[PDB]
Amino acid sequence: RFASVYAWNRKRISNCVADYSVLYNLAPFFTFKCYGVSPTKLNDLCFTN
Amino acid sequence: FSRLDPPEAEVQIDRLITGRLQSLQTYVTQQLIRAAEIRASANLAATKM
Amino acid sequence: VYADSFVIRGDEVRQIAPGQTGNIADYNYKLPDDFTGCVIAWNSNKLDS
Repeated sequence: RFASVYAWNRKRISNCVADYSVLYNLAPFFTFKCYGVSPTKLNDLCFTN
Repeated sequence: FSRLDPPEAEVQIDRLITGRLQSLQTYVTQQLIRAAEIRASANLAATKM
Repeated sequence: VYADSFVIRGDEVRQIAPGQTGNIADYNYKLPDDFTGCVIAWNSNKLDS
């Protein structure tokens, strides 16, 4: 289940190791627009929160 | 370069290269005018000596 | 003019573009980042299936 538009959810993910290839492999995910970082570099950074 | 893909990354660094060149162009030009101002004093100093 | 013809599955048909990652690009057929040409892909489920 996903929430409604007028009351959108917010989940905080922390203290783990981030792998993004699972995203690309499973399902097309047709739109993957990113506004501050190129997707191919997402594996070579570290995130605050 | 770490966060951006190769093509856009240049777009951004173009702003910095032209931005920083404009900083050096201003610096050199200010020096040229100051150098001529010192020379007119040096020639006056040579004249008095 | 050089023409390269082949057949892929329709799921990763958009991985032909240079700079992408995946099995088909990294292991079968990869294009240079400075590619200067065109790509035409169509569906042929009426023949190969």
